Amino acid sequence: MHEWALADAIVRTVLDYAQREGASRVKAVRVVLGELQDVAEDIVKFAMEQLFAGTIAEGAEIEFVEEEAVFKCRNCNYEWKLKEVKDKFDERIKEDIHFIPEVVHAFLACPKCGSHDFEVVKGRGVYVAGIKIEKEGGS
Ligand SMILES: [Zn+2]
Repeated sequence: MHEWALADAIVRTVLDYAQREGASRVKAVRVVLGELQDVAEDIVKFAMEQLFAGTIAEGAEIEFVEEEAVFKCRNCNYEWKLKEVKDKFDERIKEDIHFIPEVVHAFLACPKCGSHDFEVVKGRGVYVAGIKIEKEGGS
């Protein structure tokens, strides 16, 4: 799922909610993207804006948030995050580190037990966390 299919799905999730809610405008959208995603975030925004043009979501502020990766070894059921550092990389300022998804696999091996054949619990998908809208009418 490249940036275009991603933006298309996100925009569809936003406009659908706005439709059933009877919204008159979409003010903001918060999107969470896993750190394992290889998509270029500015392209996803660029595509979202192009799909929002002429809709009630035109002008909506878009906020992207990173979701840390979390794995669960299906051999010892242990759960760890990349920053875990059971063995902390030479650089102790762990928050300081940024992994590259295309070559992250080498660092993936369960710390407490053996290694590999894990399950990705978080940090892989993309999802809309919140949508801010405006509505009119009532009494
Ligand atoms: Zn394990």
